Amino acid sequence: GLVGKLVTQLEVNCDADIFYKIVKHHPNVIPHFFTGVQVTKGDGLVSGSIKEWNYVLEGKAMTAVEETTHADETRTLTHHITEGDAMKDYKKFDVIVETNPKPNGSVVTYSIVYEKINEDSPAPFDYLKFFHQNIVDMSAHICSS
Amino acid sequence: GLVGKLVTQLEVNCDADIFYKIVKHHPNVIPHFFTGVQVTKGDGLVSGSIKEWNYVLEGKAMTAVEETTHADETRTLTHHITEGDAMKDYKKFDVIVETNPKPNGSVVTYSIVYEKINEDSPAPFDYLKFFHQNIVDMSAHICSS
Ligand SMILES: COc1ccc(Cc2nccc3cc(OC)c(OC)cc23)cc1OC
Ligand SMILES: COc1ccc(Cc2nccc3cc(OC)c(OC)cc23)cc1OC
Repeated sequence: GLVGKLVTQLEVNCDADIFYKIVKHHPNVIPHFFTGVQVTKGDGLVSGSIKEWNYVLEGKAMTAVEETTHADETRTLTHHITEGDAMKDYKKFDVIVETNPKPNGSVVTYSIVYEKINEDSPAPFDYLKFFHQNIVDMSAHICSS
Repeated sequence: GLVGKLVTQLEVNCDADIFYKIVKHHPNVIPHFFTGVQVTKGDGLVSGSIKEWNYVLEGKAMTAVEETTHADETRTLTHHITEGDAMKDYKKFDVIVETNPKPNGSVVTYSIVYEKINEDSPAPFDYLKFFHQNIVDMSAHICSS
């Protein structure tokens, strides 16, 4: 089992497009900072970012290089990791965030698409829980009106 | 975030229908046993089961009552938990296993569909990892020919 995908999906009581705009532009207790740049398309408007993150996951300090892009039409954010501690375990590591209206608020889906270096590599449950708790935190700071 | 779904999806080098038949009818190192019954449809043939499991998850002994059904046409197995330790955290807890051919072997998807009792409940990452490791183990004991 070298290629796979982990997903956390959560219902949120918020219009999909509004929630997407919140996620696209947004905890201090988790140690983290980044340096990097913004990327533009051609009309001079920012379309994404390339960031080098320094962070602490489950007590351990790590770095990652991440390129973020977005698709407003499908309310999708994509984080493509090119370098860093996670690349000791994964040949490929991408995080896709989608927000959609409930067929019925919204459903938010975080998917971690991965390919392991070898069979001794773990699947990224640590990252799934980290992103899940981050999105639960953010969502509990949002309310109607 | 009270209603959600966790997923682990893995690629396997096996025909979908064959892999489904293997999963449908299949580690001793994990402490577990069950008692219970088989369920029939009307032609007298077994269509499912109702089992009371006794097991140890992350060192802790637990019980669960599980009703399993299957859909051969869609290669889907469904495990519906009605009682047990997990129901201290979840109002609803269902595990859905799907096997499909790669649009290209197969893709196996384990989904845990849950509703928490309250916001203090955890999301079932412990169960996701347990089912993931179980399916990785099983799949590493299967080879071509
Ligand atoms: C190795 O995997 C990653 C590691 C760090 C990041 C950085 C990152 N991207 C998006 C949202 C984030 C949100 C975070 O919490 C505020 C955070 O702290 C480490 C990092 C975040 C992304 C990663 O994949 C998207
Ligand atoms: C609380 O959640 C559950 C707890 C136990 C089970 C029992 C079960 N069902 C299917 C496959 C299993 C496979 C297991 O490993 C061999 C196992 O050991 C506890 C239990 C299994 C299912 C559960 O949900 C499907």
